[PDB]
Amino acid sequence: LDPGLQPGQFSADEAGAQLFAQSYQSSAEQVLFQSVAASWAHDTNITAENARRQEEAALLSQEFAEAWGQKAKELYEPIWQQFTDPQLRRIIGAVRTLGSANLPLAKRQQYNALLSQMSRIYSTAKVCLPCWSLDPDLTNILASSRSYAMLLFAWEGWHNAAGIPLKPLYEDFTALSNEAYKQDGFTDTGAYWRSWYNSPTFEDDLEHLYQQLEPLYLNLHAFVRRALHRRYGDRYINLRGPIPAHLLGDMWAQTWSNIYDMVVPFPDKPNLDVTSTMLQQGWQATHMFRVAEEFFTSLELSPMPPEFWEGSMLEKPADGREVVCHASAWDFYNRKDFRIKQCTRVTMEQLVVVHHEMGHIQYFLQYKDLPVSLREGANPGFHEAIGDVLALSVSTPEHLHKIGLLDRVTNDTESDINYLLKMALDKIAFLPFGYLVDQWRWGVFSGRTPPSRYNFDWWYLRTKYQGICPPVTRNETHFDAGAKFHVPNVTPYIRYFVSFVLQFQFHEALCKEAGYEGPLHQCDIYRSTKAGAKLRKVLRAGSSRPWQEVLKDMVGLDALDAQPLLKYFQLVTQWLQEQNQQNGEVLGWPEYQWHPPLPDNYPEG
Ligand SMILES: *[C@@H]1O[C@H](CO[C@@H]2O[C@@H](C)[C@@H](O)[C@@H](O)[C@@H]2O)[C@@H](O[C@@H]2O[C@H](CO)[C@@H](O[C@@H]3O[C@H](CO)[C@@H](O)[C@H](O)[C@@H]3O)[C@H](O)[C@H]2NC(C)=O)[C@H](O)[C@H]1NC(C)=O
Ligand SMILES: C[C@H](CP(=O)(O)[C@H](Cc1ccccc1)NC(=O)[C@H](N)Cc1nnn[nH]1)C(=O)N[C@@H](C)C(N)=O
Ligand SMILES: *[C@@H]1O[C@H](CO[C@@H]2O[C@@H](C)[C@@H](O)[C@@H](O)[C@@H]2O)[C@@H](O)[C@H](O)[C@H]1NC(C)=O
Ligand SMILES: *[C@@H]1O[C@H](CO)[C@@H](O)[C@H](O)[C@H]1NC(C)=O
Ligand SMILES: [Cl-]
Ligand SMILES: [Zn+2]
Repeated sequence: LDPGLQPGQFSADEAGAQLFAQSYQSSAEQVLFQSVAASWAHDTNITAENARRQEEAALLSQEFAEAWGQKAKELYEPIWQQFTDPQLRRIIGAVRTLGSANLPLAKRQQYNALLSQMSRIYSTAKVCLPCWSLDPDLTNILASSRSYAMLLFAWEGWHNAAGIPLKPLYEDFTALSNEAYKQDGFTDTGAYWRSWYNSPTFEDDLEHLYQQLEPLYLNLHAFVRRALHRRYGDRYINLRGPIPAHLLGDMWAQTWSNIYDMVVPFPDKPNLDVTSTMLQQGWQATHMFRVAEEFFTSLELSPMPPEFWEGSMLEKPADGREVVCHASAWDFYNRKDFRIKQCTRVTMEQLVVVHHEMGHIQYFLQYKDLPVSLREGANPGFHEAIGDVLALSVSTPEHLHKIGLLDRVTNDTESDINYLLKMALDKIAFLPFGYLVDQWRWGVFSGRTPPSRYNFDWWYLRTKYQGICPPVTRNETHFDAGAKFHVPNVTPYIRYFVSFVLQFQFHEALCKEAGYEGPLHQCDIYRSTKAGAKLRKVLRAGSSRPWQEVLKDMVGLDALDAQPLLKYFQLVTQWLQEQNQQNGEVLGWPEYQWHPPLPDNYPEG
């Protein structure tokens, strides 16, 4: 460690801790900057050399964390929890947790190489015709093909290509990760990940939310299954069984927006799939990001700085460059450089993703003057919810009209059902998936799911919660959890489930603050500077305060609450229930063992 980055000496008490923290933050930004930079260089240009540079940057970060980590424990270990300054306790508790820096050097090098290689496998995997990338090739197949056999080829090829080679590495990663966090006092890495919500009842609280939400999912599921049965027939769809996992428009069946075509209840009302209008009008990536930005500035939030426009990667490079295409928002921790890296495609769903990523950026801009340790969400679900809340307003038929994407205007019950059904295909269909991913990982980290049961337990949870089944046989050679980005990229998922509940709590409060007085699902906060100020207060707090109290200041309640989501969807919740009854549907999938047959031609599309 460079001498300037090393910790000096400090008194063993709170006034020393504060000087410690200032000295730390001074050196942290440089260490953060070089590792973010090196990750950026790699993820926008996947090369062995850039992987090497990133691993060295990560080793440097580990050196930094050990030095300051061990000094913090030398002076402050048995007194930091009684400090008067609550932000200083948060800062100190963070520095004192070493994580992977608890590993000896050799194992640090093993760990960093495992992360690099798992990331490279996921982001460079291809499906070859007897070759397609995940983004855009396989994604567009999953979204637009209605050929059972073709969808099957893409789904199987992707899961086999990404997952199978990842499994031995994921096993070794899990062991080293657990060894590292066990030395910070956590029983396993999952306990560490859950501690970020600072709630002793986290898992029970989540289960209680899901119980309130599940009936909405079960009714959407049965309604969509019926539509699928009309198109693919009784041989490929079982009306009392799980839905084959490749038929819902998305590689993970986690959002069903792309089959809106087949389920739209009132096709004579305005056509809410405005993707074609975007293409007819010549929308490109940069337009999408400029339209998102202007929503933020309409609220008197900040525009994207010039460094964002000059540095960001907003389209997949066409110059023969391997990149990580999975969207991300980047804080370089120098208070100046903030970027998005998205392989943006011209679709309405991608326009919502653009807002989601820009919501991350806006957070970074508002708290860039906090101590680096407090530059994060009040919890990770907050950070994930910011852009989604704004996109809730953007998605309304009235707002789409304002921005030229929906010429025809209506305000009637059929049009509302259409719109709420389309929104539910994104927000309701996602809830079981957002909930199950880290149930799987928590069981792996705890050891209840050994490698011998990685896929058995994944599909147990996929069937239990999502009511889907794999369309070809799977065994423990397959590692289908590894075919989802966040798993090999070692980044948690429960934040998205929390965000999907939170974002409707946020939406209700912002709409009220803007003075909006109609149905919650027709609120558009565009140009509400009062709504903007209320959101800005949340953004500026970073993690300086407990998320339960930031929440109460914003929405008037100190807990996650499903009621705003339920209120938003109430009309289509009622309607789907009626429709399923009148069709004599079975809610659920009591033929839990059922899987579809293979196409007679298979393999062939
Ligand atoms: C789409 O239409 C709905 C429904 O409009 C209502 O029903 C129609 C059949 C007509 O009879 C309308 O004249 C009637 O208002 C609109 O929702 C409604 O919005 C108004 C405000 O614009 C609400 O009235 C307010 O009620 C609050 C109490 O909550 C009072 O404090 C206010 O002073 C004001 O009178 C009305 O409650 C609301 N209805 C429902 C069921 O929420 C909606 O605005 C419209 N959408 C668009 C985009 O134009
Ligand atoms: C599109 C979105 C990408 P994201 O912005 O959430 C992305 C996922 C990710 C995580 C680690 C490394 C690389 C990427 N997260 C980020 O870019 C940010 N670092 C989020 C952040 N949160 N606090 N500071 N930053 C996403 O993954 N959504 C879920 C629902 C999904 N598509 O499965
Ligand atoms: C696991 O599966 C491997 C892949 O074979 C393909 O998938 C299996 C599940 C069957 O559907 C088979 O018809 C496919 O060819 C097999 O090579 C392997 O032997 C299977 N068993 C084990 C223990 O790995
Ligand atoms: C990609 O990385 C290589 C080093 O691995 C570098 O020489 C090259 O300039 C990079 N390409 C771009 C477009 O940055
Ligand atoms: Cl999380
Ligand atoms: Zn995000």
